[PDB]
Amino acid sequence: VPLDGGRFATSDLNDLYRRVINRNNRLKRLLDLAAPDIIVRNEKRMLQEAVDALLDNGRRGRAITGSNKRPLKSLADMIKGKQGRFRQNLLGKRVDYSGRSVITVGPYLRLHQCGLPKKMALELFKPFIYGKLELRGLATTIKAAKKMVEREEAVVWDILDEVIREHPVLLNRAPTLHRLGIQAFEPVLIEGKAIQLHPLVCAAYNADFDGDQMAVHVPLTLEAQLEARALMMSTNNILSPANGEPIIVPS
Amino acid sequence: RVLDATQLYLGEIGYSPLLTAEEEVYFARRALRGDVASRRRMIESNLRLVVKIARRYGNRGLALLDLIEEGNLGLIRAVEKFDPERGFRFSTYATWWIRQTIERAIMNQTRTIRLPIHIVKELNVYLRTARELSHKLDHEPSAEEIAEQLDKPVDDVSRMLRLNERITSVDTPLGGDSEKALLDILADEKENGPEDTTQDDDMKQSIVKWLFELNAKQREVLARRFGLLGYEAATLEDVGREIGLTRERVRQIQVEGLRRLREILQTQGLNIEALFL
Amino acid sequence: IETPITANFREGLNVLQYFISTHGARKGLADTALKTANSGYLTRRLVDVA
Amino acid sequence: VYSYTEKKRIRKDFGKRPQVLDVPYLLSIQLDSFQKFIEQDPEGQYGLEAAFRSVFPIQSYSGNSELQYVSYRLGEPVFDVQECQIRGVTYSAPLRVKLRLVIYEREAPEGTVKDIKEQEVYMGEIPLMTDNGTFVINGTERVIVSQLHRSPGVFFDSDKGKTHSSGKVLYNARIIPYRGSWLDFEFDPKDNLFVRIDRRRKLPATIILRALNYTTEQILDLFFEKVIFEIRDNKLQMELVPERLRGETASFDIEANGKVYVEKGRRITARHIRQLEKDDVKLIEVPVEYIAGKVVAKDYIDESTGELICAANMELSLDLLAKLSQSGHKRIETLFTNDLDHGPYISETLRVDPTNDRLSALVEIYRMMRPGEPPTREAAESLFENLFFSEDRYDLSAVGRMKFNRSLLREEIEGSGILSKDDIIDVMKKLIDIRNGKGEVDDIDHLGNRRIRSVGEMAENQFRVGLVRVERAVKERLSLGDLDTLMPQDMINAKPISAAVKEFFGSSQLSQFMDQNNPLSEITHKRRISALGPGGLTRERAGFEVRDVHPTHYGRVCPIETPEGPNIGLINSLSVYAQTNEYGFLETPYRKVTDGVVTDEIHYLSAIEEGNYVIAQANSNLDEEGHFVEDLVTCRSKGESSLFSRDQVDYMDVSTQQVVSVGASLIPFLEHDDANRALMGANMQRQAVPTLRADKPLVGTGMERAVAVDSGVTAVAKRGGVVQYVDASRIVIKVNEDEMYPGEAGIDIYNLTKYTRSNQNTCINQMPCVSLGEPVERGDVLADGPSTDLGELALGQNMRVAFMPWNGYNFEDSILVSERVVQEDRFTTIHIQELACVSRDTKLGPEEITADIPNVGEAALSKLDESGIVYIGAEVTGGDILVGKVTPKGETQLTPEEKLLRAIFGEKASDVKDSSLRVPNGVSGTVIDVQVFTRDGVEKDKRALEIEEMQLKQAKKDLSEELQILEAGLFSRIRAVLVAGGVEAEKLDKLPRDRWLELGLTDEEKQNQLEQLAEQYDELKHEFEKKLEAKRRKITQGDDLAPGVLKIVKVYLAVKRRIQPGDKMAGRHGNKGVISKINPIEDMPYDENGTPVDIVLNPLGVPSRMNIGQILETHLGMAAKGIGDKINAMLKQQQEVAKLREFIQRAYDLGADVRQKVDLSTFSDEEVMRLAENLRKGMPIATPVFDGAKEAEIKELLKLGDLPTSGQIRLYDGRTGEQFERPVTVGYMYMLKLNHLVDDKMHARSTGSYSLVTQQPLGGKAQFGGQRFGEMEVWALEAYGAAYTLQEMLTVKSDDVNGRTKMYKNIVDGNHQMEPGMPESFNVLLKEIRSLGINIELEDE
DNA sequence: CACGTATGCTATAATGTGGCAGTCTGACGCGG
DNA sequence: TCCGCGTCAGACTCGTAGGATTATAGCATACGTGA
Ligand SMILES: Nc1nc2c(ncn2[C@@H]2O[C@H](COP(=O)(O)OP(=O)(O)OP(=O)(O)O)[C@@H](O)[C@H]2O)c(=O)[nH]1
Ligand SMILES: [Mg+2]
Repeated sequence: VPLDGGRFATSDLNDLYRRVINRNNRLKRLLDLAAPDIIVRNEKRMLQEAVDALLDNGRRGRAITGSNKRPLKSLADMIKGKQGRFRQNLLGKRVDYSGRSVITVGPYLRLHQCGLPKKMALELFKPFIYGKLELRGLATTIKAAKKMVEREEAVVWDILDEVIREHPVLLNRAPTLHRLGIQAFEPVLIEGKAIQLHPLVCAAYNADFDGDQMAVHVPLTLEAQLEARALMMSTNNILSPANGEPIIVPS
Repeated sequence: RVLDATQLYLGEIGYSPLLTAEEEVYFARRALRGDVASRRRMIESNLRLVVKIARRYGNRGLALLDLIEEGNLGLIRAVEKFDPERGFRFSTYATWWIRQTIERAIMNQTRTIRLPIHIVKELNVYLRTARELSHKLDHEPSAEEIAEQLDKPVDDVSRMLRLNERITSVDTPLGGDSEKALLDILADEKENGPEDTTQDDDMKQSIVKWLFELNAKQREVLARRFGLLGYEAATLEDVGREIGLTRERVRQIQVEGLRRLREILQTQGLNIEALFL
Repeated sequence: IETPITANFREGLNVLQYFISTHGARKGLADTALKTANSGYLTRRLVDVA
Repeated sequence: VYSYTEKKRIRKDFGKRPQVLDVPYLLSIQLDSFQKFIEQDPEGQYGLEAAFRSVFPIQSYSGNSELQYVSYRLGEPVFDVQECQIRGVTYSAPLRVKLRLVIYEREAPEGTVKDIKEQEVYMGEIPLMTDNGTFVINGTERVIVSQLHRSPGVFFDSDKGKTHSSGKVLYNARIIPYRGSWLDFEFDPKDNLFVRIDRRRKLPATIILRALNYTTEQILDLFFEKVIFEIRDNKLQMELVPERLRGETASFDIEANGKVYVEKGRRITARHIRQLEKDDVKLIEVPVEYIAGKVVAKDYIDESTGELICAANMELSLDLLAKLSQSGHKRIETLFTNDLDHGPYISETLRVDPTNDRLSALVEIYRMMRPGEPPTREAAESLFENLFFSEDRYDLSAVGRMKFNRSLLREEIEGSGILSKDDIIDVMKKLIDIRNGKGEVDDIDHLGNRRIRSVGEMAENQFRVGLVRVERAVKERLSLGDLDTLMPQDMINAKPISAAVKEFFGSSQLSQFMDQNNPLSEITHKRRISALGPGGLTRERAGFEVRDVHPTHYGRVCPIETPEGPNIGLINSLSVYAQTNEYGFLETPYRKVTDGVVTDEIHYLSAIEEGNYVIAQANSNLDEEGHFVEDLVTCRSKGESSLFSRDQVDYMDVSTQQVVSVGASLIPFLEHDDANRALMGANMQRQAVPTLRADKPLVGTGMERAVAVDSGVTAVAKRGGVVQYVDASRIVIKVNEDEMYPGEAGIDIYNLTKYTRSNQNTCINQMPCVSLGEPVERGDVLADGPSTDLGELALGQNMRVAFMPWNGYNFEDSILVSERVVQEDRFTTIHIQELACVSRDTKLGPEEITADIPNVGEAALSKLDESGIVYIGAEVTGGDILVGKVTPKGETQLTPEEKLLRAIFGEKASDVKDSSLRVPNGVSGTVIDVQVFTRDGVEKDKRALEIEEMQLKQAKKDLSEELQILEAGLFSRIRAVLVAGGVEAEKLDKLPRDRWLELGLTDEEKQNQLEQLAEQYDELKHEFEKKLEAKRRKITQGDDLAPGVLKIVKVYLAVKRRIQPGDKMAGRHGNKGVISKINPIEDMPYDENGTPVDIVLNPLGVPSRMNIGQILETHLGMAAKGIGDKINAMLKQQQEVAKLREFIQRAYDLGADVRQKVDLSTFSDEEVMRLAENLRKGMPIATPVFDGAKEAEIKELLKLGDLPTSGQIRLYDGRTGEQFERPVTVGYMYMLKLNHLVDDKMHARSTGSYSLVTQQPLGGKAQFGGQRFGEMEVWALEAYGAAYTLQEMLTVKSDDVNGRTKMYKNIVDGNHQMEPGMPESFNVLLKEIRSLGINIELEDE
């Protein structure tokens, strides 16, 4: 692909495939030319070296260094490592309708609630706004609804308030050691950029407000909303899964 | 424990015969007439020559072995077009061929994108000029400074230095250690975001509803022209192929369809709202 | 260490008491950075098995 | 005796220990080191001189041609730091080197009388270090961090068990050169000595001695002692050495003369030994059976046959003894090997050694490094000599040879860089001594073995690499070419050297963006030591032992300043007084104690020197101008601490502060803080963003002023004198005649840097400290930098703080702040962002920067001017266009919708796109500045041209004012010289100054002075002309940009950020917090006096944290402000200068045993009221580190303020008006707003762009990224029920392409149904496994 | 034909290669 | 069976910043597709 700078950027698999093709075609040539066998042998060694580098570089001894000096990333390297494709792109992923910010106390909150910044929530529930806007006939179409949100018009806040009502949001803190590292809350729209967390659940998250941050995630489907409200809600996860002793307790 | 492809091959080469002058002449006459053994022996005996130039041709593009193999291709052509009738020695003639084939391979296989030797040769002169300029101008060559020295076009010099830019690895990370790779920063552009794709689904859907809102003869020549409903995007004069068969009446009716549709966008709440877009 | 720190934080530790404290402190902090990963590797082996 | 800037505001000192040595320049390391690299020394191989003489002269392979080095020179820098920073170029000097191509005849033997060609060739630009200690690389200020590595020399180490559950301690020697292969010796469980060359495969240690040409008998004569056996008549005899037996058990009855000394089977004690020695025992009769096992030393052969009866190093028997006797040998040299002390190690190693002679040994060594390749004798000799005995490939360095020689107990320090045969044997000897039990193992963590490489050494090494790459090219071209046409510059290439150095100063790990949040951040960054990067440890490699603070770190490295992270213990801040010895070891100052009396004689001791002496502690009480008060002084030696008598004491700690680094020295009551919290405190001070009003710290230490001055961010007066002209831009000082040189005009101009961008986008602003017409001395602060008060370092703002709960608004470290803080714009912070717009040339054609942009509102284009550039001063918000840019589009094919749409508005707008630079979404600011970089050939923008008009006229004005103020200042001197011996006061002023070339006086010294001033005037006249032509050329000059790029427009935005909930604040005792709420003034707890508290911090975040420093700071802070409130009250009521003087003298001279005396009196009345006006906003106090203020001193100070001794007050709740039920601690804590603003961290995403291969959303807020849903987070949903939430997160939220769009459409349609698919990551996985040649199919239902 | 891209040919003799890895570490197998 | 190189492992999100280098001769004859 072309970078903006006019330059190109490519996978190392291209360099490994080009190795293999050059040496393979040179082998075809030296066979057509009836070359003496010492030279044929050298080319057959080099061909096996190139294929073995292409499949799994570094297993067959010294890995082929590209441009920096770093060994070229081969096929097997894209599957194998923790960074491969299993651990990185398949047993966990980056996710839509996800946000984060610094957390801060919400002592006024009830146990099942959390302060969610206005501008953050505006963005996370964009399709839900578009949808209600068109059912009220306030927006003629989607692009007009988008421009009404961009302008952040006063009527849009009232609609956003209506969507967030009774809609649970997942809060997550790293590290997620046990299941209570994710909990669902009913959000409360707040002016300001910080997430407000209920004190009593700070124990489960191991949350202390000296700058910790949290991930927000929006359960989209009716099923996901119900699983959040019934199974993952703060109120419903009072006792720990490990011992019977509860974790929800003020200090 | 000799496992290395290189040390094995260099062991095999050392294990050859070294040729003399009269021996080169005897073998060369037999070789050009078409001897099997003469060709093999001349090649195998002169492999050492390939290596000595191949060793002084590394760290540029390919590896030592890669250069050694392409250099060997030069040796073969050298044995084929060697003239034993000329009193002058083989080693001198072969050196040309080995250097030629190595250089040519280094100009092709190295550059990821196949580049022509014509542009490469021009580039060489631009770079050599830059070297001489750098020694006298303590700074480095400008494109314009180089262009003035060769009496050539600034544009042509810039085009050339634009093909010199090396390609960067996407698999290689940037964030200090291994935090993120260039792949994960760089998004798929030809692919639209779901917000953009959904916006087009709404326009296309609106058009179907907009087609059943105007006149039956006003959306039969407005859409069959743009290729909205039709199969082919026709022009004012080409709408005559269907049933319209007019030039004046088609142009009046196209714009009549658009004027009534402009009022449909002013009333729904777009017009100047959707003008910025 | 054979000589204990008789002085406390209220009274103020001497240059030597503070320097001696450092060892334990930093080993604690390095422990949190480095040892967290064997604990976590055990979580992950357990999870995969069950 | 106080300086002018101290007369304005004096800090009260609670220190009691008189400082014999002042804090040195804190940025000494960076400057000294790099200065050595560029420094031209004829002899002293340092940096470049060394580099050239090392490589050069390079002679050709043929030997006819050679290139030799003469000398080098740095051209002056093409661009100043200023122009480099703006343009984005490296600040460097061109390196021009004189080189002589000399050629020899092949026909004559070594006739040098053929061709000598000498010329000055360019080899790269070298980046230059700034006066501050930084490099500007591609327009960015960077610091190269000093490195900490294993010193070359020898090290004797030992696996303490590890290998072999046998649990055997295997001793090893490692010889580490500065350059070359490593030489290892090691023991095996079976006590066989082995050599690893370059840590390759194992070889028997004796093999290396055979390679050095040692016969078997010579080897044994080296390691083993000889014992002589005489065979007399029939009985066996042996020559006894009285001691040898010693602690052995007697195996035979030992009879001497005729009389029995030992009983057989009893242990020989000291009495037997002295009896035998005094009797002079030399022969003892022994049984023949005792020799079975003894090792013969030499080869013994039959003189009759001439054949070998027994070879050297062979185990003797009864029959070999018999054969030896009858051959005619009645003397047998045998080895001494008695287990325990004298082990037979080398004896057993020779039996393991398969090699025989020298050649066989050299072959085996050759076969190890190059296995397979056949030996030749020439090849094996060459390889072995080129390993450790070649001057070019092996170099211990001065430090290596020195540490090597001291480790082997030599007398001579200096010597050869190459290993001698003697060296290797001595090392083996010491190894074996250590195995025996006499001699000890060296420490790797010991600072005596860890050496510091600052910049100059590292720049030197990269420069040598460049030269080595060049040497191959050069030698290659010298041999091939004809010698006579060919000059030296056609052979040299500059690009290799330039590339080596460029890669160091730009790509290197140790070269990193200067941490410029604040002065302390900068100063501490430049004095960093890293064990990481090239030639060092890695995070993988780094254990637990290296990371921990050793006892040698005392006075050299800070024990309490290290990143809390993966880098914990590898990165270290330098101590205060610490410095590098000549060889690069760290050293610390100590006061010599002579005959018990403690002199002011000060000695810097290295890590190794320190171990040897007993050093008293700094807190040790000295008696009034002589010896120690106390009999048993508390000291430290041999790395451990206890009581000593006075006569034993050798030395003493110079300051109480020398243990600590700079950052930690700024923490007041460090003594009362846990070391962990203190670490994070020193770490967060570096994160402190300077506020709009730089407020001094009320509770300081005294390092405040040192740091502010040495950081360089303050303008300091070199010359002093009286200030001629102040301005919010410049300070001109007229110098005093005593420092003012009579050559040039004596007027100093300091130009101040106004509101400029930092690397962290903070604001750098210099304001003038002094007023118009103020007298100043050398080293007075003339202008304050960003986070500095009158000369002192001011990282944040002190505040009235009360420790008490609020309604959970301070739950877990959460902070409750008064609205008054926001109103007073305290912790309001200034941020300057740099945005660039690049006009490139594409295959379709050049991009245009016109205001003429397709599909754009008049609202947007209003703010752009003719060229398409936003106006200076214009406020902008996300989506507003800053620089309009359009890109040529090739294919114009449209979807039918777009054909219709473009037909409706008729806004065809040709075929141009919109790629305009617009304000990033949610950032909003004012445009402060615009810069345009254009190429040479292309027609300039209208806006670019008006910018050049401004720069030209402004340049003209700048230079004109230079020549004007310089001419006025110069004639003002001529006027004074002419009066000297020629009274013409009023008569000289009336005729024009321009017609003063005629004016002279009689030929004396004064006429020569007039000539100096006249030649300078005209020199300045032409100088002004050539300066102006240079400026004009640079302004017209079209800058050479990246290929493809026609022009670049840089916009600078300014932003005022207010303090707000989510923002991170901390103190200096590692006490952090996030602001939870801003309380109305009415609501905040208030005093009996009615004054509301600024910040309400939670009491529960103190006793657990064990940082009690913050509480002492608060009590003293209130006492400081108590006295400020008294002075404020006396200044409001005018009152008497006498009365103010009384109160203030009693105040400064309070402390029980205050070191600092302040005999107020000498202060003039005007000095006193300027001083009181500064002391009014709270008397600033200094608590040194470990010599701080005592509780009793703080309570005494509180009584002087009429504040309570408890420092707790009655508080009233702002809401209810009722009193709080118990007293609350209130006072002033100096607080810091860290760089972590909520403004920068909040991020949210519904849908966005998606990754190239994996199709998952991108990461990071800059890429508008989705949060990563990790394995850990997935497992949580697995533990719950939540299967749909999980599938969502896997599929329509990430890869599933069809699914995500379909579900988006459903959510706008309000269906809230998933319709899942197949994740694209999995499709890729399949393709990647099939690319391996494994068939992986989906099997259908 | 022509521009871009490629293959071609040259003659003093010359004829066996060579830049790093810095020893992480406990763990668990697979040849001699 | 045992000493030993070999091979496989080493918490979770956030950030920052962009990125490099070298040189391959002069010339003519040649093969390939669009006008
Ligand atoms: N997950 C994670 N947590 C960290 C890391 N570094 C520090 N922490 C957490 O930061 C917190 C800092 O101290 P606190 O949580 O306030 O400690 P505490 O258990 O409340 O005890 P006190 O300080 O006495 O109140 C701890 O919970 C740590 O677990 C890290 O690298 N990863
Ligand atoms: Mg806590």
